[PDB]
Amino acid sequence: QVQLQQSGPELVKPGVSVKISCKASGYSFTSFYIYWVKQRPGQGLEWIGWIFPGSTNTKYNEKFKGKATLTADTSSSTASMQLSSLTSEDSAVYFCARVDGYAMDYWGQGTSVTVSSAKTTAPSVYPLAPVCGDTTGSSVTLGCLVKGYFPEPVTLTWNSGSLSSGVHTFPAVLQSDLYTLSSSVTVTSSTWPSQSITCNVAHPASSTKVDKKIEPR
Amino acid sequence: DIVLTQSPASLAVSLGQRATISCRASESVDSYGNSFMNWYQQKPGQPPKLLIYRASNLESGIPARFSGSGSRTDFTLTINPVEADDVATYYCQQSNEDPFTFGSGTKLEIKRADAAPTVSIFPPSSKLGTSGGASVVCFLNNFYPKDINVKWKIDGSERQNGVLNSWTDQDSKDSTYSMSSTLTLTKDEYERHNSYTCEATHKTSTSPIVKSFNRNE
Repeated sequence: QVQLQQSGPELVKPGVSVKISCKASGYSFTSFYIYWVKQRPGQGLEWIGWIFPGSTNTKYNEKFKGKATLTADTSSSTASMQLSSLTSEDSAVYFCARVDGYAMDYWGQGTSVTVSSAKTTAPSVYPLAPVCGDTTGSSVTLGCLVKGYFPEPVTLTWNSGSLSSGVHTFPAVLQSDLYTLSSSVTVTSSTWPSQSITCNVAHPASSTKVDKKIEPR
Repeated sequence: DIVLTQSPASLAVSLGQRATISCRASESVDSYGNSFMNWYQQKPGQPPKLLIYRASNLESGIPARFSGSGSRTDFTLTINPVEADDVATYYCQQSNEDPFTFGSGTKLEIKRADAAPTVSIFPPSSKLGTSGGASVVCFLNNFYPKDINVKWKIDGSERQNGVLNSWTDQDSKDSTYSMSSTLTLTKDEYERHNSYTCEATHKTSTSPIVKSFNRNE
């Protein structure tokens, strides 16, 4: 089972280098090429360079030559990319891809790097119960508000992941150097508030795991 | 280095119909004998998935309905028939020489029957008041098409300052859109006024769906 496991999200200050790791499992690490691809948010794909885990052999894109350096450790079977002095135009999603000539077969999740020079802030979770008044019926919606956090992302979960079918998770939009994001779950009136529906919110930078039960107001 | 352009930039195709995607090249990638053109499918939040390599040869696990063709500079990808889970941005990449370049992007979207949004208004939580904030949330779930405008009204008068909007990507099953709007206000501004209405105009009906709540309860 061929897999590529990339590291988590990254928040960096301008003028600081960063290493991005890509763990490979399910195949012989030293026999296949590994290509690296950059993705500017809301834009296309950019090839950075390839690395052959066997021995020191790399070819880079001329646009990335003096910025990206590729290394691979054979013992840990991990491909690593260092990006020197990150700017505003470097805040992107970086991918690692396994290539068997001449197409990229397997991919990693992609590490979201944001630069970004702001302070890391704690998220605030708020439960959204239906409008005041003892029920309405048929099928009622529930919401979860995550107000004022930095940086991306926030993983939203409903009841640990059991009721994840009628869920609308909304992409985060930046306002005054702060991110805001919401999620809504639509369920039948028979299963609420008879069945306890909880909001599970996780944030990596602040290291906060706030769990809030939605109770009628 | 080798410019790859994709036409059209965006196409709308009904469920079960044929979609044509072109990929023009600035240099002949088919050099040496065979075409070195690859095709990818990328859903939002996910890495690109290889569909067809060398214009003709499909990757194992990819259905036969995904068909690619072309030689020299002109290349085409077709999906027949299309399904609900085909909502993605498709890319063509080239090997050959010399720094590897991706295409230009062509977003696929599905046309279906027009749907009316189920509007749900949510008052600020009791924990928001303690922190000093007041955010009124309004969810518009499962509607077609994407074109929709949300207008906030406080005590009969429109408010445009502090409105945060976010639109979701097309559903992988329903092929519908969803939107959320929030009035980022303070506790001081919230307690002065009483009525808060969430209004949305759509192509489905001339009358706007108005969902409102009173603080008086």
